[PDB]
Amino acid sequence: GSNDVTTAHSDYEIVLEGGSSSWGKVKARAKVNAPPASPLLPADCDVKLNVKPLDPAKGFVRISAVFESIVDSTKNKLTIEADIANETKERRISVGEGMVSVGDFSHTFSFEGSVVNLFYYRSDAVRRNVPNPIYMQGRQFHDILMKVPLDNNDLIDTWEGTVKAIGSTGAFNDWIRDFWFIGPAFTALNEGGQRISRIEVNGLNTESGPKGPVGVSRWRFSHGGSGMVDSISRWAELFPSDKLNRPAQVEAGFRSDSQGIEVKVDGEFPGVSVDAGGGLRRILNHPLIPLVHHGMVGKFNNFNVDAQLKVVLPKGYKIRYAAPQYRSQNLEEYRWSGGAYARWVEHVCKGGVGQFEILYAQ
Amino acid sequence: VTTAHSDYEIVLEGGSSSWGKVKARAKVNAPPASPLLPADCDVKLNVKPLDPAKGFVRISAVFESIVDSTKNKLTIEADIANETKERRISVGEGMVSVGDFSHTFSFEGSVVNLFYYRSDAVRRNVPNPIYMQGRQFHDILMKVPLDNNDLIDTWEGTVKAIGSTGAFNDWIRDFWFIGPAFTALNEGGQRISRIEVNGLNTESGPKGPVGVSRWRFSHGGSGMVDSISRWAELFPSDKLNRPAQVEAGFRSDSQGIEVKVDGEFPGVSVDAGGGLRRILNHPLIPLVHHGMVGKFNNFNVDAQLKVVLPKGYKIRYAAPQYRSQNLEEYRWSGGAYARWVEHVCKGGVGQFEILYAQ
Amino acid sequence: VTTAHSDYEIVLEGGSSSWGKVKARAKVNAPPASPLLPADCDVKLNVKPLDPAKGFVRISAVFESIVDSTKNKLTIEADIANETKERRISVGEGMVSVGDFSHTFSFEGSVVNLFYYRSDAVRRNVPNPIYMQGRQFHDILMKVPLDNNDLIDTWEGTVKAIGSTGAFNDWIRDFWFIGPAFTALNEGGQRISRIEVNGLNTESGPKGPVGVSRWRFSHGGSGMVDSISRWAELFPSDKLNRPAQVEAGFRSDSQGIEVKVDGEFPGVSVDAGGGLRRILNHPLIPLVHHGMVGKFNNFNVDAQLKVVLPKGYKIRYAAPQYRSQNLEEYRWSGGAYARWVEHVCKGGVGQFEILYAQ
Amino acid sequence: AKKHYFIIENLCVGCGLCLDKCPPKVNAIGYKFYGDVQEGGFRCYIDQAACISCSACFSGDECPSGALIEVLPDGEVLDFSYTPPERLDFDLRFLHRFHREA
Amino acid sequence: MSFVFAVIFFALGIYWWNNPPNAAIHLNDDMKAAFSVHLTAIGYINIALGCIAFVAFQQPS
Amino acid sequence: MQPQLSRPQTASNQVRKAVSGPWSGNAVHKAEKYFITSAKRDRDGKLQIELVPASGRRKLSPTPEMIRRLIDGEIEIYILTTQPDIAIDMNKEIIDMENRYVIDFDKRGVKWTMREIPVFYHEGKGLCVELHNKIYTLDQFFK
Ligand code: BCL
Ligand code: BCL
Ligand code: BCL
Ligand code: BCL
Ligand code: BCL
Ligand code: BCL
Ligand code: BCL
Ligand code: BCL
Ligand code: SF4
Ligand code: SF4
Repeated sequence: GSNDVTTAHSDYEIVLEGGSSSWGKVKARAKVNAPPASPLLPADCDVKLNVKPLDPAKGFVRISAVFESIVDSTKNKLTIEADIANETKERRISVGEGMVSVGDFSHTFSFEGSVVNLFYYRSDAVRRNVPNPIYMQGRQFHDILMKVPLDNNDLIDTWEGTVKAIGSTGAFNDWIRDFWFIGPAFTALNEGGQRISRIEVNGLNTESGPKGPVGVSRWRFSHGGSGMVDSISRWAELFPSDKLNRPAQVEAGFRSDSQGIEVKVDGEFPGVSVDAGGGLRRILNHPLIPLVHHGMVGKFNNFNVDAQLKVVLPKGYKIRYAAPQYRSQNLEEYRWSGGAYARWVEHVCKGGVGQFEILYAQ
Repeated sequence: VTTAHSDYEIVLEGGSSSWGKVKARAKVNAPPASPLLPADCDVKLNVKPLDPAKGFVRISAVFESIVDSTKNKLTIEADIANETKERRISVGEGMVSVGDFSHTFSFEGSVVNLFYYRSDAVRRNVPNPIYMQGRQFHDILMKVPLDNNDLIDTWEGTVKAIGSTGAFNDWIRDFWFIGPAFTALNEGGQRISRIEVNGLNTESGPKGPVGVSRWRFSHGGSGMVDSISRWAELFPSDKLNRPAQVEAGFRSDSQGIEVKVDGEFPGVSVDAGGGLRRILNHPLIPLVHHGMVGKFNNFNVDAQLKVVLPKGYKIRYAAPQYRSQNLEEYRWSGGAYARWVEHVCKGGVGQFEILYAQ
Repeated sequence: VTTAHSDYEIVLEGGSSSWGKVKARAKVNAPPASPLLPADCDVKLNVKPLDPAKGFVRISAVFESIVDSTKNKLTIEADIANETKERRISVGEGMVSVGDFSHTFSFEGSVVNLFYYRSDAVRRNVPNPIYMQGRQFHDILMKVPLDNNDLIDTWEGTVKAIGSTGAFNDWIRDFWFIGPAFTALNEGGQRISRIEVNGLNTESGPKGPVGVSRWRFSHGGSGMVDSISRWAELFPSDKLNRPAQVEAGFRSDSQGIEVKVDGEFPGVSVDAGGGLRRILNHPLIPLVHHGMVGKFNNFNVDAQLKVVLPKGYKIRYAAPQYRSQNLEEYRWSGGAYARWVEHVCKGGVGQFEILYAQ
Repeated sequence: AKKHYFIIENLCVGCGLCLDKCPPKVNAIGYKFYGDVQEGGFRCYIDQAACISCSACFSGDECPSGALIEVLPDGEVLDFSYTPPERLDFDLRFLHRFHREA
Repeated sequence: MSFVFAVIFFALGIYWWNNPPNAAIHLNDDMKAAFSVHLTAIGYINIALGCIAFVAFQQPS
Repeated sequence: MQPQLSRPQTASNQVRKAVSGPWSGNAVHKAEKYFITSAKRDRDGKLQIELVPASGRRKLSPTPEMIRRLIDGEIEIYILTTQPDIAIDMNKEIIDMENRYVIDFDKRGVKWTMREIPVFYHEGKGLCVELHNKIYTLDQFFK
């Protein structure tokens, strides 16, 4: 017969850019009438990501991200500012500063970061035989030099606890991963293929800065991926600095609740579409980690989600091989609703990675 | 179909007392995820304060079970007390019997729980902290008389394995977590460090040789681990002014689960600040562990919750909202409560906090 | 509606012959959890006894696939035998092809399985053991000819990686469990030790360089690992008196999965004592692995089972209970069997045992 | 007892709903006028010498201006028995069904 | 029309049994939320019934 | 709330952002209301100011972050002159100020008069309260 309904509603729109550009407007609204798996509720969050090109000489882009949230009447905020550039095809360098505030507490930070992405292989046989390689195993090597002014009495207490803990306990290098990934974050590491290696602390030295003591943390870590992680396998594709010819913004935010979740997403960025050969462009392959991360939190209420997707191709373009097939097309834009598409929407809301690819050409 | 019937009740006490009767029953028309069926189990946890002078409480636990027509039993006595805020000591003995086999054990173990940080910034800002990372360090001395042939064979095999196989320290974690226990370990955020065996020996006891095992292990959590995240909340020895007993069991055949649980223990209601008490935050390990087995069947639920407040106390901000207030007792049924019950049966850890004052 | 058609048929053999004709067709109207679509696969498994005096059996498995218009093939011929109760030796060879690329390979391997314990108190007091923890120590010597340019490129890349990087012994586990295979490692309770490389070298072969990789590793389980807990049961070399066949394969698109499985092999029903034969306890790793992909769409199940006993054999104590018997065969459909089928499709491992005898 | 309750003669509008819940045997709550009552010149007070810490005035949850406070025994000052959870809010409008944004 | 409405109501009841609709919030405090929503719905239905009576009772039928 | 939808002479101090504000927290307070609940002197001469919200769940301190949240028109701080860590004689200062315009019909309304006094932050001086035409500071001075 029937079951529990717990309906969920969601709309998605993709407005692509013409020519050879990979840009595209992405907005997604959603409403779920199911309790979230947050042990502290309500947990509201508002997110703003903005990137502007500093200079095309060596590919620095000015990226900022503001996470302002309230969880159980605790007003959380975390702002970052960073200048990230690809100095080569395998290594990324970032320098910037930010701050985090929770209730009364707040502390700023400035970080010099370098991320190096190594695939375990670069065999040409795979490249010339798999047109759409999804899984790509590799390692990311993070080297972070972050400086935090220890002005609050809690910051000095955190420093005193940490430097006393590192020298007194030899198991800090791996027990740091337990604190690092709080709650479900540690469990979500394995169900996404991530492996966090022991961090190497190159030294915790404190020195007086412009206004006082500045805790300096020079530490490296490397997280490995089974090809299941997007930050490793799709490392080049997630940083389209070469195709950023104008400022790109992504403003999102969710209103989590005791009996529901409300989601707004607004985006405008390059990399929405990639090539597939012979003038045939496709929407970018869906990132693996968000799907299989929401999956371990989105399988707690039986739901019959009704989702509508909107893809507005640029003038002169027509979709070829949309799978699942689009429900309707207004001669320039395509629309997905029900049928096999709603099944795929439930599939990916529960964590499935069923390939829903959209290819088009002029 | 596969409809889930369940009745929950909470009979609280007022004032400084945190005690509360918890009795629940549940009917599930779904096959349990046990490769050996049918499985029946009875558990009786009785606690009484030995000497309130410095924290001795005698906690007794009897686990009677029958799985695929083999009779299991596990009784364990333990005098558990807190030497300090972070250290606990347990002294006692026990017995485990499967079929016609039975070996009696005695132990003297100490558990030391250490939080990674004790920041006042988080404590003063977050009024209800759920995730709290840390480690416990189990230092256990367990003794078992070696009178059975099977016991002596186990002891000799273990001694030989530790002598020869150097990887025993981390290969014991495969044996020690039977089946899906190992997967549940990572699902709940737990992770075990390699054990360290401080010594194995045998000596002539009251009637024969006894296997004395001084071993140590430590497990750490990321915040869900309710043994670690809330160390003193799980062991309310200070507020145990009278004997506390819990009787639970389930009759789980091949086509359904028949849950029954009783309870009378302190710590049911905890102060949330501003003269506003609350039902203790729901433990996360049971929810995340049952979510692996509660996701195997689509089920309708008619769950009813009784919360009987003391004389004069009133619930403020019950969420999901209660259905019908009757004098001093409250009811939850259907709507958002049924959705939340399904959410926590399938694996969610959504908050259902019942704040109440007088 | 996401309806999942599925029919099952098992035709058993009389006497002590544990053989059985297994066929199964499935049609699931849900999108597969494959990041590349459409994906198809044709699997052929061939076995034949060549000399049972020393235990050799010749096994041939052929995998063919077309994933996202990429043609894949994996032929593996092997000569496997139980050297002892715990050791096996395989001297086999095969090839793998993707697109136009293809490299053949040969291997001489030795897998030894050790159980952590061999207690008699467990073997006799548990009528049907399921969870048996242990380790398997794979030892593989594969010689792969380096004929293609990409072959030698892989070879120098690998040897340079092992010489330079010291963490190759555990990052090979990250590379080696591509995609969600790494998660399925922990879902079934498996653990992989650091691989031990005993040497990588090449020699002037009959037609070109042959990169000989002599390596070993060891995977351990919590009892759920069928390759470990069912070491002897999964490889019925002794009771193979004729060639066995398994011709399975699935057709999968963006909007459904179609499965066609045919099989005939010994060990389908295992003895239970007193002339009582039971269908083998269901493989546990396949259930808990399909559970990671069977919980993505809510589905309505109409699954039918057909257990056909030979002449004179009758069933007893089936759970879930069958509906219709024809004096020679038994049938399951809907009812509690629907609950069990949804249970095992979503990853549940509840016992559905069938005891039949004469 | 502890956790004295008090009345702020800065939010109080003199409605006296706090006085309605004060036990008649203890005239803890009263009235001061100082002028016309049409301009809030009828504030209420709590006679801390007569108040016996009933919680009746505060736990009744009727003070409309949050003048009753119930300072906690240590230092904490409440304002109302329970306070909503201070949520971030936004208007959820869909893309091309139900709503169309714009 | 009683038979016609019997068929219509039976089909609609089947559909809403197998596809229950969601006003969501009326499920929890149906004592006052669903009750009041249905009370105002019945009020509008009753005004409509008054109008139907006024129009019909004056017709030649 | 929008200026064109509000009562004409409404300042930003009384104009509330978060357009659906009244149901997010207490409806009485447009901005989050904090109370100076204790000001103790320990070790050195500096005093520890304790900001407990009107919700009574936390126990905070002035802090640069909440100071910024104050000077951004998001929170408000009050002292509750009956505070036992007071320096000025508020009981005499309240009583002799009500004696100017209050007639004691009840003979005890002035005696038990307690009120809240707001706290503002300049910068050069810290959290300072302006009382009786004189600007006291919580740092020393007012306590
Ligand atoms: C998330 C998966 C991997 C990871 C993958 C990456 C990747 C990939 C990158 C870094 C990069 C950085 N990482 Mg790392 N890194 C991780 C965990 C960490 C942790 C930690 C405590 O866990 C730390 C301190 C760091 C530290 C850092 C700095 C060294 C560096 C720049 C930070 C910054 O600019 O913020 C940037 C963060 C944000 C702007 C917040 C939003 C984050 C999410 C992931 C962005 C979503 C983008 C959205 C889908 C589309 C946005 C489009 C709009 C145009 C913006 N990483 C996890 C383990 N890390 C960057 C680098 O290379 O520096 C050299 C980089 O490209
Ligand atoms: C990489 C993570 C971000 C960061 C994000 C947060 C977040 C999020 C929070 C805090 C919070 C706090 N921060 Mg901070 N914080 C960072 C850098 C620091 C440094 C430092 C020397 O670099 C210090 C002393 C602090 C100090 C403090 C703690 C005293 C305080 C409350 C406890 C807490 O959970 O801490 C968290 C501590 C850490 C995550 C990093 C501690 C750094 C240590 C002292 C030095 C590095 C040690 C080691 C080499 C690096 C380990 C990596 C981390 C595990 C990710 N932060 C970096 C920039 N910080 C809390 C707050 O703001 O309000 C309550 C909180 O919720
Ligand atoms: C379809 C969804 C169904 C559902 C499907 C299932 C399925 C399927 C199963 C259960 C199972 C269980 N369900 Mg359920 N269940 C549902 C709804 C409910 C409801 C309800 C609505 O009220 C209830 C009360 C339950 C309750 C239960 C329990 C009776 C039972 C697990 C026993 C357990 O806790 O053992 C606790 C287990 C352990 C802690 C063992 C620990 C073993 C390891 C090796 C030991 C670790 C070391 C140890 C911690 C050391 C201890 C030392 C001391 C600390 C000193 N379910 C929903 C409706 N439920 C499971 C069961 O048992 O079935 C028989 C099962 O298979
Ligand atoms: C379960 C999660 C952690 C764990 C967390 C804790 C915690 C927390 C504690 C211990 C404590 C101890 N642990 Mg340990 N410990 C674990 C695994 C182990 C293992 C093992 C082989 O795996 C062993 C041998 C031990 C051994 C010990 C003993 C030294 C001691 C408990 C003896 C006793 O109570 O017996 C009797 C056995 C029981 C009562 C079985 C019932 C256990 C369940 C979990 C209790 C549920 C309580 C129920 C929800 C409500 C109870 C109400 C009634 C009034 C009681 N732990 C797992 C890894 N361990 C205790 C201690 O401090 O000793 C100094 C303690 O407080
Ligand atoms: C913490 C675990 C409980 C315990 C719980 C069980 C359970 C449950 C069972 C047995 C069972 C048996 N017990 Mg016992 N048993 C304990 C203590 C012992 C000791 C000892 C010297 O202390 C010995 C020799 C034995 C011997 C035996 C095995 C020969 C026998 C069946 C094999 C089996 O799997 O055992 C399990 C073996 C262990 C869990 C502990 C083995 C201890 C070894 C010999 C010495 C410690 C080595 C190492 C330092 C400890 C590592 C940590 C443990 C893995 C927890 N037990 C402790 C008190 N025992 C079976 C039975 O009762 O009926 C069939 C069974 O199902
Ligand atoms: C909504 C729930 C649906 C459902 C949803 C799904 C979804 C969704 C999916 C499946 C998938 C599968 N389902 Mg299903 N499925 C359902 C019901 C069924 C029924 C039935 C009722 O009869 C059947 C027969 C199946 C059958 C199938 C399989 C054909 C298929 C997985 C392929 C496979 O196992 O490869 C096994 C794969 C591996 C083992 C590869 C391992 C690779 C790694 C790197 C190698 C590891 C090392 C290796 C072990 C070394 C071995 C060496 C040798 C020892 C020498 N499903 C339920 C009703 N099913 C999955 C699929 O493939 O779809 C195409 C999928 O995505
Ligand atoms: C799968 C779980 C364990 C595992 C458990 C076993 C077991 C158990 C065995 C081996 C054996 C072998 N393993 Mg190992 N081993 C695994 C992963 C690996 C990997 C790898 C890259 O991941 C490699 C290279 C090897 C290498 C090898 C060789 C040393 C050896 C023979 C290969 C084989 O027969 O191929 C042939 C390939 C196949 C037949 C493909 C089909 C594989 C599936 C799993 C079989 C399903 C059978 C089906 C259910 C019923 C078939 C009935 C018909 C009668 C055939 N193993 C995983 C980690 N390994 C065998 C041995 O002992 O050699 C001495 C053996 O019995
Ligand atoms: C047990 C694994 C199977 C195997 C199964 C596959 C599969 C599956 C694929 C390839 C593919 C390729 N194979 Mg091969 N291949 C094996 C043995 C080899 C050896 C060798 C010296 O033994 C070499 C040089 C190669 C060469 C090549 C790569 C150049 C090529 C594409 C990269 C890739 O992903 O491969 C990955 C290569 C392996 C997983 C084994 C690499 C072995 C290395 C070179 C030597 C052993 C070093 C170390 C001890 C091994 C640790 C464990 C291994 C990871 C299993 N294979 C063994 C027999 N091979 C691809 C293809 O055919 O078409 C695209 C592909 O998809
Ligand atoms: S209830 Fe509040 S507003 Fe009304 S008189 Fe009492 S203190 Fe004043
Ligand atoms: S606590 Fe009691 S005595 Fe005091 S003012 Fe309130 S009702 Fe009156």
